[PDB]
Amino acid sequence: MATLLTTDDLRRALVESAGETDGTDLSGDFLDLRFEDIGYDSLALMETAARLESRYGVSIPDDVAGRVDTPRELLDLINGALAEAA
Repeated sequence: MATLLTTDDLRRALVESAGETDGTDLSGDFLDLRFEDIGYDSLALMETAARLESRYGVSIPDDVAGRVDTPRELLDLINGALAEAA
């Protein structure tokens, strides 16, 4: 199958932008925790997304990235992107 990001991959990028260079661990069901509820700013969200984007080869526009209220959506986007990438 296409190599999709796991929740560990997602979480790693997530944690590091979440605060002061690794700020919020998100060890638990972070997909069910909305960014607003985890003290997340969408700038950190952009920073997180762009890292994954540039590292694995996906494209998530500003309007779309700053519109993924839940982390499962970010991985959903990357799922649809990476699985359809060769």
